[PDB]
Amino acid sequence: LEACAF
Amino acid sequence: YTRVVWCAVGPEEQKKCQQWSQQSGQNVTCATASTTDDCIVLVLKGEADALNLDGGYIYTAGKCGLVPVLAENRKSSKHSSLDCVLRPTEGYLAVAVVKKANEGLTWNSLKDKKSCHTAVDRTAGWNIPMGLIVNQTGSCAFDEFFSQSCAPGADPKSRLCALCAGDDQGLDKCVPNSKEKYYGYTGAFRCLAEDVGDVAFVKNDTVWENTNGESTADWAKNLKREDFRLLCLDGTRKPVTEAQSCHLAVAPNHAVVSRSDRAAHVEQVLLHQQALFGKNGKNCPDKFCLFKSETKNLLFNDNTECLAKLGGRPTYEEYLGTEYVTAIANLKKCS
Ligand SMILES: *[C@@H]1O[C@H](CO)[C@@H](O[C@@H]2O[C@H](CO)[C@@H](O)[C@H](O)[C@H]2NC(C)=O)[C@H](O)[C@H]1NC(C)=O
Ligand SMILES: *[C@@H]1O[C@H](CO)[C@@H](O[C@@H]2O[C@H](CO)[C@@H](O)[C@H](O)[C@H]2NC(C)=O)[C@H](O)[C@H]1NC(C)=O
Ligand SMILES: *[C@@H]1O[C@H](CO)[C@@H](O)[C@H](O)[C@H]1NC(C)=O
Ligand SMILES: [Fe+3]
Ligand SMILES: [Zn+2]
Ligand SMILES: [Zn+2]
Repeated sequence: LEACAF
Repeated sequence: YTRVVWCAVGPEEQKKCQQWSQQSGQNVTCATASTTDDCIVLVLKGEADALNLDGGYIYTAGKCGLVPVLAENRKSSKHSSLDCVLRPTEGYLAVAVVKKANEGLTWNSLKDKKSCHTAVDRTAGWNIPMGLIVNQTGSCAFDEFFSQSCAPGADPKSRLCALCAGDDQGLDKCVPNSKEKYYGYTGAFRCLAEDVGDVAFVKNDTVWENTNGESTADWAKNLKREDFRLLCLDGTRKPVTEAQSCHLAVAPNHAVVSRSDRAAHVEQVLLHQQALFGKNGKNCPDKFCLFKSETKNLLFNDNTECLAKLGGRPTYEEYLGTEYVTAIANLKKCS
């Protein structure tokens, strides 16, 4: 449930 | 002021965007990408400014630092003297829709049936129903629940794309843009109307706007509301007049997102462009209607009355709400 997907 | 660069998802959106750009005297210009996640990347690169997003995509964008700017506001159920731009948004009702003639089907017998979804990662089409189904089955194996589906954006060779149909030529099967016949609220509801699926995950408005003459679209023009039922979570089936008591969730309205650094300007430009091209806008329907696209919900939902100002300069979490954020996070644990 953390970082940017890109 | 600077021009605002809109991002259009697929060629039908791009065609609309280009008519808007021409009508706005190039105050708005267009970038186009194949999918919503790609538009989101153009916006993170600064190669586009903004687009309007379902709440499942707002979560993707927001994790990457993009912020909500204005929200879609449709006609209110209850009276308000306030202008549309100031009237608080209400949230739409995610529902599960079946045919009345498919008598045995309820929420509790959906396993191994055929399903129609607006696209992977969208609220009513995916995050709400699959999150509920993963939780209730105690299994992340959501790709194997339905025997076949159309879930645009999923692997085209998988069962989750088996029912997708592509464009007029049968190209682009399952791509998550309006080229795919069953994409979006209207394409998932068409998937059910044509009995390609047993169940469509869409919102309540979808059923009303595509039945009883409200759409003249060839596939819809002759659909009767009474032929449809909603699946309630307690296992009962109801007429589509009962969505307020037979829905899967209430969803945050679709909203415009941008980089934080461009939000102020995007918001000012859009407030003006809807004064011109919005519902009763000075130049709609004469010249161009920003919130019309013959039912196809291109750039904005066709039922949008105006884009409304947000209360409390919300973050994307605040906008989506804490419960829905957690629901997505939990579902996303499966991937
Ligand atoms: C389900 O969606 C339909 C379509 O938006 C809603 O019906 C509309 O409600 C507005 C506001 O009451 C009316 O003035 C429109 O005429 C209705 N449209 C149509 C096509 O009938 C309906 O209220 C929604 N149901 C629930 C419980 O939210
Ligand atoms: C799926 O189940 C999870 C697990 O219970 C739900 O997440 C909980 O939601 C409540 C209220 O929003 C929180 O107070 C809990 O702390 C959450 N649990 C976890 C592990 O985060 C989630 O809402 C469900 N998904 C649905 C209903 O779509
Ligand atoms: C374009 O933007 C400029 C600068 O704000 C404004 O003066 C003009 O009225 C706008 N015209 C259209 C068609 O949007
Ligand atoms: Fe949505
Ligand atoms: Zn409810
Ligand atoms: Zn806040």
